[PDB]
Amino acid sequence: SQALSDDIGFLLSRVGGMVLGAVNKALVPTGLRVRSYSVLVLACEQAEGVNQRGVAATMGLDPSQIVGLVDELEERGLVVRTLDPRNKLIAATEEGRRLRDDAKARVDAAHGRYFEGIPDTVVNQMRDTLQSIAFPT
Amino acid sequence: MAESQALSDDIGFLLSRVGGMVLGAVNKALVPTGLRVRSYSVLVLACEQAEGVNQRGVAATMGLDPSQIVGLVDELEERGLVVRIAATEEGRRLRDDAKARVDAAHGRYFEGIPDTVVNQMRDTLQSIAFP
Ligand SMILES: [Mg+2]
Repeated sequence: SQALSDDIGFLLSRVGGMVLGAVNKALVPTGLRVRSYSVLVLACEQAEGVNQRGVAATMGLDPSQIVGLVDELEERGLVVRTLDPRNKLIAATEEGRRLRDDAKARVDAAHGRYFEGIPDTVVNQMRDTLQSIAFPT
Repeated sequence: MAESQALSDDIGFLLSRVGGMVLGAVNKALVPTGLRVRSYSVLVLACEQAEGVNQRGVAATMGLDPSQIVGLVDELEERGLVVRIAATEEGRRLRDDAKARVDAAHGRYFEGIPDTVVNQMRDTLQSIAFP
């Protein structure tokens, strides 16, 4: 194919932009954005919290960026910086967990606008293929 | 993937993460070509129709604005890749070259994933991007 609309990179970037735009708009009341929300989600995954290097790896962020994101979340008392008995941990507070729960509802609703109508198995397969790329290991 | 709480299942996150990785790779691949993903895109749109392509339709299909298009087509016309918006013999030769490079880049990410699976993802992305 010679058409632009068949360019898989073009399509990923176009659809990604649309979805993230809708998610950022939906997130407004939470004070969060896709990036800060993502960090909160990572921090909420385990009770002990997430390792800062783990966040970097997962999200492709520089240390300085992560620091900034975490600073923002900590200022709002959604996250606290903890130590691992020498790994730097970011643990969600109860409030952070409540906000994460609220935000997820909004994010899911936003995804729904674009994915409802597509068979779950088809969406699921897309998720799986993207996973094999975003998390090769 | 259903009621999952993992970021690794968040489809929006995955799209942007993979999209960003591919875009980065494709830009590197286009370096020798002198194009970027955005200029390349405009060249592609021009080569689509054997003769011609509008301007205001580009902003819509790229999700950008006329200003950026002007600059983009100017970059191309300045090299004689397009004539103000049709491609030149040259453009068409560069477009085919760039294509091989873009395809090689995509391959680094998608090789190993069965073609039917990748082809299907293209289909579903298309349905979303262009209903
Ligand atoms: Mg999976």
